[PDB]
Amino acid sequence: PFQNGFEEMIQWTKEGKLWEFPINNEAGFDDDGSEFHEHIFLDKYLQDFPKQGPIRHFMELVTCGLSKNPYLSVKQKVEHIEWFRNYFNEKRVILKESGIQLN
Amino acid sequence: KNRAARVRVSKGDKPVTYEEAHAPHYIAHRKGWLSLHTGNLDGEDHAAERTVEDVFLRKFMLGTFPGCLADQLVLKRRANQLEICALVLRQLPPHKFYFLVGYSETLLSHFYKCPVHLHLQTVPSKVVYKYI
Amino acid sequence: NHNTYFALMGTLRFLGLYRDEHQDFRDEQLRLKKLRGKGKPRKGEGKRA
Amino acid sequence: YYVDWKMLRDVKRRKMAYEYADERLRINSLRKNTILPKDLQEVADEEIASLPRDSCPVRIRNRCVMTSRPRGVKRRWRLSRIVFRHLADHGQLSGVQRAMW
Amino acid sequence: PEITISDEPDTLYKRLSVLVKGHDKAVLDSYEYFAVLAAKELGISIKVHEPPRKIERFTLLKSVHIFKKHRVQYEMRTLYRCLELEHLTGSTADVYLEYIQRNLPEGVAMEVTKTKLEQLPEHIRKPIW
Amino acid sequence: VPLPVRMGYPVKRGVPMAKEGNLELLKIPNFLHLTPVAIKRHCEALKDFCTEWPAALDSDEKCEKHFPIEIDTADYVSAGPSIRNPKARVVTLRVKLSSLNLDDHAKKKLIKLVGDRYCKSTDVLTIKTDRCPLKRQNYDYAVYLLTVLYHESWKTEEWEKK
Amino acid sequence: TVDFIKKQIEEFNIGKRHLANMMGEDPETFTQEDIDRAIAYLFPSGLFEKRARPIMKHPEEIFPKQRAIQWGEDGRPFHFLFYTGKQSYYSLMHDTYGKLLDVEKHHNPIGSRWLIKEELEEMLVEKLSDQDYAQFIRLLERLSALPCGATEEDFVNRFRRSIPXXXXXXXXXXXXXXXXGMAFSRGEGKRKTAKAEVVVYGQGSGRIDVNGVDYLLYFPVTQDREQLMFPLHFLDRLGKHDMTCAVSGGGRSAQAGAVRLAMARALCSFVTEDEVEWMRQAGLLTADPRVRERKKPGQEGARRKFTWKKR
Amino acid sequence: SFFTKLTADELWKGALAESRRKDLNRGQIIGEGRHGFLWPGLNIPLMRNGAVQTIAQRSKEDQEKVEADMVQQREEWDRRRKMKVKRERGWSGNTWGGVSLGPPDPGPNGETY
RNA sequence: UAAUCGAUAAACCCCGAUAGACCUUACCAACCCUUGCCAAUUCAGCCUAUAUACCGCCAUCUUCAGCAAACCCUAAAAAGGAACAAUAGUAAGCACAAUCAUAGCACAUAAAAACGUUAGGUCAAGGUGUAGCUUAUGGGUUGGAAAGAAAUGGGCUACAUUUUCUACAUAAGAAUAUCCACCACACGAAAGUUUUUAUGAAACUAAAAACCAAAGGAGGAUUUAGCAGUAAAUCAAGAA
Ligand SMILES: [Mg+2]
Ligand SMILES: [Mg+2]
Ligand SMILES: [Mg+2]
Ligand SMILES: [Mg+2]
Ligand SMILES: [Mg+2]
Ligand SMILES: [Mg+2]
Ligand SMILES: [Mg+2]
Ligand SMILES: [Mg+2]
Ligand SMILES: [Mg+2]
Ligand SMILES: [Mg+2]
Ligand SMILES: [Mg+2]
Ligand SMILES: [Mg+2]
Ligand SMILES: [Mg+2]
Ligand SMILES: [Mg+2]
Ligand SMILES: [Mg+2]
Ligand SMILES: [Mg+2]
Ligand SMILES: [Mg+2]
Ligand SMILES: [Mg+2]
Ligand SMILES: [Mg+2]
Ligand SMILES: [Mg+2]
Ligand SMILES: [Mg+2]
Ligand SMILES: [Mg+2]
Ligand SMILES: [Mg+2]
Ligand SMILES: [Mg+2]
Ligand SMILES: [Mg+2]
Ligand SMILES: [Mg+2]
Ligand SMILES: [Mg+2]
Ligand SMILES: [Mg+2]
Ligand SMILES: [Mg+2]
Ligand SMILES: [Mg+2]
Ligand SMILES: [Mg+2]
Ligand SMILES: [Mg+2]
Ligand SMILES: [Mg+2]
Repeated sequence: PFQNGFEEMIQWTKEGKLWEFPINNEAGFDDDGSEFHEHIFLDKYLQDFPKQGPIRHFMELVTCGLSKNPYLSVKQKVEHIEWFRNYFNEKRVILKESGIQLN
Repeated sequence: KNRAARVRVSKGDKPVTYEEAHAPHYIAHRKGWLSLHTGNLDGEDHAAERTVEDVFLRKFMLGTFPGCLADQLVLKRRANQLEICALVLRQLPPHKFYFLVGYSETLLSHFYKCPVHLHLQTVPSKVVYKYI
Repeated sequence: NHNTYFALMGTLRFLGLYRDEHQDFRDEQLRLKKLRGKGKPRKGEGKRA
Repeated sequence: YYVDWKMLRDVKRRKMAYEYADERLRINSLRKNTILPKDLQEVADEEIASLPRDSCPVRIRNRCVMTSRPRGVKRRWRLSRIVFRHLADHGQLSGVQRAMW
Repeated sequence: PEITISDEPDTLYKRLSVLVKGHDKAVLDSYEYFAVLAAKELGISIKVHEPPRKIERFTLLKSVHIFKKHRVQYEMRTLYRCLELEHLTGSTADVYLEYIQRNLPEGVAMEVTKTKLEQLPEHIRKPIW
Repeated sequence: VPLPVRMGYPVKRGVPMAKEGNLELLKIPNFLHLTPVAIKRHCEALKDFCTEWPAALDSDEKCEKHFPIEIDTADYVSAGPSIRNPKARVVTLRVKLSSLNLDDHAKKKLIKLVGDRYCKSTDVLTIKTDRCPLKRQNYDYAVYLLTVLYHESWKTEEWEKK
Repeated sequence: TVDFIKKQIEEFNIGKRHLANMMGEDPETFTQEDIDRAIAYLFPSGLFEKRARPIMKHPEEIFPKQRAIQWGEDGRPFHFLFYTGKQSYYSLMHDTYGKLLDVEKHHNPIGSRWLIKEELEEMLVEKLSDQDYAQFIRLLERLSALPCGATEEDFVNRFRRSIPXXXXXXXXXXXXXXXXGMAFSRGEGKRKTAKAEVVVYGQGSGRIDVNGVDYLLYFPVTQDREQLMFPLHFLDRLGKHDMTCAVSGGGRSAQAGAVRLAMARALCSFVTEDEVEWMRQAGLLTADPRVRERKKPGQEGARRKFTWKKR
Repeated sequence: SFFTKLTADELWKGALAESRRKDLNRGQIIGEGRHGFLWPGLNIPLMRNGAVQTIAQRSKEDQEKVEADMVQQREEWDRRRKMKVKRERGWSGNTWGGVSLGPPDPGPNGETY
């Protein structure tokens, strides 16, 4: 049984139904244990790409975009890039045909 | 002629709750707010949710507790828990009252995924502010 | 989700707990409309006859 | 039951629009770029034109969630003026008072 | 009650700025009283002030169908109190704020800003590259 | 509750309604649990948790001479099922340049480098950080920026001589 | 209803103790002043109408007075004027007239007013009519009209009240600065979105500085400089005084006017007690109540309406 | 559509149209249901010879019977509303002349006729 | 037009819309689906007919002072019911008034403003009584609509010197409808043609430049608004 209201709240909180105090709004969200350099610095994923092409212009833009993006995990940011690798690599034809040789 | 949330003058015999006797322009002057939550303050989020939520708890309490509800139902939100106060008329035999207390708290808590606290204040007859 | 609220309170009506005055009004009225001899036609029957 | 058929339609357009969000985003990125070749952009053009257009964002219409009314909704409460007023005037809406000044 | 002491050099706060938003001025008055009375007992050395009130008004039509000559207008007022505390320890802040927040009334919100004291980062102290 | 209390707007009888079944006293948030006696007791129970403030720090001069950097960090509480508030991420650095080990060349290069985030009147270099989902992360990155700016301000290069 | 008053006063005192012991004060010196603070802190209602805010008060201030039992248990009424339906009134009347008669056989602007109608209604615990009130007061004039005895004067004193009247522009004592050892006065005017503060130094070169620049440059509109000139040209001090000025909000005329008010306020330390009433009658020290009027919805300009159509 | 529905009273105002009323509050007990559950605090007393009855479901036929009971209840009420026409005639039919109005009211003084 | 509805004396006419490219959408054109959202139901679903069946929200008299139970009187009562040196009226209630808000007064404005009236408005906010539809008056996909002979309501910008331009904040410099063959210029292009850009899957939409510079030279009968920080002029913000 509950001996007091304080008892009540206490059991709620151990249980996880009440909130922790004082509040930190990031409680319960660990964000994968990632750190800032695993968000901001995107060199890792640009290693496979033509280094002097307009492709670099574009993907440096996407880089900057995803570097500034709070609403995404690392795994999603990655997925975007890999989707672009897959995309550009799927069309070799159009790369060759536009007046630039692309790898 | 404003018909908003108002109760018309009868032959003068009609019983009226303090709330239903105080017209919309009176909110925050004499009458208070039936609900309380953070959501409508300047910098705040998710006001809408607490509104849907509130509405559904009005209908829910009116339906779970038939014929025994006295005055409109007073919701408070405090630090993720709901405190639902009700003025309830005495009709039911007390067993049934506690059955429905447990029933409500549990059911709601698992619906809104946050802990609910319920309070029944029992009253012999509807309070009469005017006429009668 | 509207289906959630609607269906949940619906079952909770027949489990005897919830009480819907609106659907009860609906009900009683529908009963009194079928009673006088106008109901809702068995699908496919109404027109061609 | 959602209150109207119009609502069903728009519920579905919300679910669609959440579904394809990233296809849209990704494809449109190339499409909106002056740095890329035009050749890429034409094909990509055909590509966003390809994906179901009930899944496009602008095809979404905020409604009053209770009452379904397509216009008159106040963004913050996702409510029609009539419903909003109705609530606020029993006092069921917190912190809203009839304004004098 | 269980207290533990860990060796690590607890965080200092130069200024702890606590804003309470509200609707009713009364609630914020009594809450000020409570906060100041809690702080006076915990030796916290605090000040309080009243920032300018915000009033947001907007307009709806007065009828269901058509009289656009006729409108209703609604308000929401947002009233402020700020408790500004000086020279707090880490734990001091954690407890005091815990006591504050736990007792926060239902009509009000609270916005905390801490300004934390850190000497210098390690790679900058006096190395140069 | 022992205390007789009448609230409500009166009828022309002149009687503010009684304390029983009074809806509008049931609306009022009550500070009852918070009656000053209770506070005194509470705070004496909390005294055990609170830890002492260092003596010398009484004056801002000593703070600055000892601790140069302020890290501004905000946190919000609003009632509802989610404790998620987006606004919390944001971190600020205030750092006084005069407290820094800078070369003449290094200082001037850092000013031009940083731009608006430097206040030339108050010497307060500010850094706001947003970009990352978690507060700790923004802290790390703001520290990173500080570090970097200092390391880069001392490095002379060709175009500098141009 | 008297049993209610007994009960209520008892419970009021019991709840009084109960209040003191929780609020932690000596139950003895507890006042209404303390009662208020107490409830106000316990049940904090933001509400505009102040009667609908929580109250614990002595039932006598809470409840209306009652008309006592008017007849014995035999049915027989106590007062002989009972059948008049207003005994309370006509008793005052009988007595008043009696006083008058005795005065006639015997005889051979302090801020004092007669009661309002509401105050006689409170004094007799009786609803009244205007005519009735008027009749009575008329009678009291008849009373004052004759030689005034001792009990005669006491009698009319019952129905006497006294009212305050206060007119002076509040005079700030000057302030002598420590730096030059010199006296200054600092005024604050406020007009129409624009506040100004003006420090006036008693020994001037005629220098007048505004927000850190000269007044000619800050008011290129001549009209404004005239407005500024008004108080000083009034008090003939034009060269004598040296003013520093800080003004913010609104547009130029509003600013010049705010400075007018602030200056004319800071000029009443260095003026004579007599010139003050002049500056009042010149209207220098009185604020301008005039401000913008809010547009009204369904209209144009708060006054201007959408063009109205007869057809 | 649960959101769309309303309170009973409102529905009867907007049914009746005064600018006869039957009540649905009559006959239904708490926990009463068509899916036929017996809830420990409502349908059934909280305890039997043995304590703390569990959550139980009646038969098909027990429910057919309780439903028959509510049906016959409604029939009973309708008959009771129709039987409500009875009168004593004063002179002729709808003429109120000569109709007994019933003894006058007791005055203030306790005087009774 | 193959192609919505509603409002339409005062009390319609930038009105429901604080808002239609697709969507919204109710419309027309073709195609398609029949326990066809839900836990269960000879059941769903209907922007189909009733606003002269209604609840809701309002308009209107109206910044008008009255409405109304409970009684009492009138050589009878359909109804009426006051005179203050008073002649039959008393009465709690709801209105007005009073207090609240516009951060202190005061005034001003805001709000409020019953009972009824106009069978005033709205079954397209939603909900309902009565009626109808049920392999369709239901539900989906794809396109398509919103053209001007006019006639009129309200706005915007003008018709210029109290003006126009540039600088600029409120002392400046130039332009200035007639010379005359200007290499046209004075006001006035919000309109169009062209090019961009914003949004968007889709420009038919908005903005900006370049061009072009038209009617207009202060307006018939008749009319609208405003009593002070108002009218008039000027600028900025928000709702969606
Ligand atoms: Mg009106
Ligand atoms: Mg849209
Ligand atoms: Mg104007
Ligand atoms: Mg007959
Ligand atoms: Mg029509
Ligand atoms: Mg019509
Ligand atoms: Mg009309
Ligand atoms: Mg108009
Ligand atoms: Mg369309
Ligand atoms: Mg249809
Ligand atoms: Mg018709
Ligand atoms: Mg009508
Ligand atoms: Mg109606
Ligand atoms: Mg009157
Ligand atoms: Mg009469
Ligand atoms: Mg006031
Ligand atoms: Mg007034
Ligand atoms: Mg008005
Ligand atoms: Mg009034
Ligand atoms: Mg009609
Ligand atoms: Mg008409
Ligand atoms: Mg309908
Ligand atoms: Mg129906
Ligand atoms: Mg179809
Ligand atoms: Mg279509
Ligand atoms: Mg014309
Ligand atoms: Mg004009
Ligand atoms: Mg000039
Ligand atoms: Mg143009
Ligand atoms: Mg031209
Ligand atoms: Mg011309
Ligand atoms: Mg005329
Ligand atoms: Mg918006």
